[PDB]
Amino acid sequence: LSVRFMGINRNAIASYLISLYCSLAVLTDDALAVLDDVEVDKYHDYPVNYK
Amino acid sequence: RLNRVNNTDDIQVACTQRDEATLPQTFVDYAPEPREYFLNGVSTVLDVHTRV
Repeated sequence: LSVRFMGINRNAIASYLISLYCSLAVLTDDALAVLDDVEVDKYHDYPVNYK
Repeated sequence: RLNRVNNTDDIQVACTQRDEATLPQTFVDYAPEPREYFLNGVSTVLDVHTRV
């Protein structure tokens, strides 16, 4: 990450440039797996019998 | 050489408020052809007799 001064405009406003450089690499295919179609809105109805 | 400023009324400054208003641009100008002062001489020749 880097921060650089760019200058002051005629409205007396100073500008700063912020930049972050990055990337991602997967060296072998078997290092990553994904499970799809996961449903998160289902709740179980359990029978109850109270004293 | 006596240099001088010749745009006294064109040097613009602004009184600022609590806002993001634009600011004036300005510069100071000099007289293109200033007066140059040159020394004058008061001189005389004095004669003295060698015998005296």
